[PDB]
Amino acid sequence: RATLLTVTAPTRPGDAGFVLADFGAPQVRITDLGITRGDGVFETIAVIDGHPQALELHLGRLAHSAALLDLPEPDAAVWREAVLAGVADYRSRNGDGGELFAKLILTRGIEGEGRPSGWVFVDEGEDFSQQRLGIRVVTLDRGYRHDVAETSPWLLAGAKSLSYATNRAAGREAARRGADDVIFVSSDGYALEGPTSNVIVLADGVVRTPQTDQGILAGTTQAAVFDFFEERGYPTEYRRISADELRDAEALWLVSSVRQAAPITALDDREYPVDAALTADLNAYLLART
Amino acid sequence: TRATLLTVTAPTRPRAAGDAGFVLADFGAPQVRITDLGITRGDGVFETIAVIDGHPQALELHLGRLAHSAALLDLPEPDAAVWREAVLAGVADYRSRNGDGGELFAKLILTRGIEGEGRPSGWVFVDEGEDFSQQRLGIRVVTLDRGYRHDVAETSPWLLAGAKSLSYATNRAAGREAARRGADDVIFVSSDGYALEGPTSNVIVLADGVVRTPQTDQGILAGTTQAAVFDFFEERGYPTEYRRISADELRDAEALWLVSSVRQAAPITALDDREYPVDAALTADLNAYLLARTDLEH
Ligand SMILES: Nc1cccc(C(=O)O)c1
Repeated sequence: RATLLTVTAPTRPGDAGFVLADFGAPQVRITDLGITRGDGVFETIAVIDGHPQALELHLGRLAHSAALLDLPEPDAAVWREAVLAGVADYRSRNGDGGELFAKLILTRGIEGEGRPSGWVFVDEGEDFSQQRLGIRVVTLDRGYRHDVAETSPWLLAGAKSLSYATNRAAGREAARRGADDVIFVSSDGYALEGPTSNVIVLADGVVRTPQTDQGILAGTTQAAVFDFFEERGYPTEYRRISADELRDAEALWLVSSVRQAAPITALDDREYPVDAALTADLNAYLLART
Repeated sequence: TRATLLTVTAPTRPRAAGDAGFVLADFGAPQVRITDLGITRGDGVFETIAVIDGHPQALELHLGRLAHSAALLDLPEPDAAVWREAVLAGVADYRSRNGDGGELFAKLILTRGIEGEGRPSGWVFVDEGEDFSQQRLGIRVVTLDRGYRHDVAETSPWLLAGAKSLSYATNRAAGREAARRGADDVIFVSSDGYALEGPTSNVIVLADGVVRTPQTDQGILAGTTQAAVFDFFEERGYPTEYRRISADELRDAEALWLVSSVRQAAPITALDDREYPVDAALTADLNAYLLARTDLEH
């Protein structure tokens, strides 16, 4: 059901540079540095009614993530055509239908070959209908200071890397606390991001989000959230947001490409009011864009 | 292919005779599904084990630590008897095809599995090790900020500190940073200034006739090689000590080693461009002890 493409020309030093492969058969060598060391980057792109959302920003961020890990530069033209070909292959077979997504995976390759690996696959996504009406959240220490990306770039803060064990570990801690998700806080007390998403704060009538140089991802959904609010007439701001400001905010959301906007009903067990109509308009906009 | 690969089909506790829990597979062919959480999320644990003269070194310690890493990641308990059997069968198959000769290694990989499926994945492969003869004579090292407080394992267990996980992108990034500075390896230093470990090794400190190593609740691995290194030094009358070692104390050390299963003991010639003496005979004796310890057990 899922479409998988192998990307045979993923990076820059009439061949398409990618081939269809069997999603249900093994495809990665046991010594691919992507699995023995989590040494790669990825992007997840939502595909709504056959259109990839924020395609160019996603491809640019793949290059940015690759650069942070000293990977070779991704061949934008090939990755672009592979996303489009995989969506086209999925829709032809499974027809039109629900929300889809394309996942791009780029690794340093089989150990010892100096030849990076790449895959794109396209599948139907998990159902987020409930999560888009509300989620509970806890804050968790991320260990790093908010300025790691300036002092210590070998820690890869702000790279969308394959090494997400700790991100997953954060989800499990949240579930043990009855929560659905996490907002990370830096060791010096600043709100950062979620394990798979960015945080949006409505406070003092302003739509805020932690500045993107604090070792976090510049979210593509977050940027689109800002366009929504700016056109609707809210002011928007990139800021350093302390842990305390978080709990004093009027309202909160986690946002990301596939789930879109998920409003926070509780943060660390303190309740927050969810404006159902405002969030519904937000998610309608996020789902309908370009 | 030269290397041996075993698929572990019963990696974890929740069997018919004839089902050992593992079967040979082609190391040269693709083996992992693209949605295995081991590659999409680096969500798994691993062990690397030196195999000297047909024998895996410290096999039970490694298996114990596989389980400990598994537990830190909320994975199910690895079936120690399947993994043990899998490693020995792998060593056996490698040697029956390739003969003996040479230092080998076995690598154990355990992941949360194909996503949506609730079934961990597991693999073992055996292959010839990298030539470390030069590094065993000396390496240049630099100190790099790890970003964590020495105590993150106590306060923040979701940060997986002290787990041997597949999410090693940063450990590799540290090596690339050291190479930029013309160095071979890295000693991590915590936010609060404590010597921790290397991205793939543990740190041994000689100072004032005492052999020390950072104590292993500081969000670091308890190294199987470090334990064998303590055995060597105690046998020669050195006192050994686990403790907190500030980055300052590390500079004032008389000698330093990075130790790990495959490279064994690599003596440090320079740390952040400060020179350190290397006792070539004592280190050669250390490596000879480290290479020969498992023969005793058999
Ligand atoms: N590269 C290499 C070296 C030796 C043997 C083989 C093999 O296929 O047996 C391969």
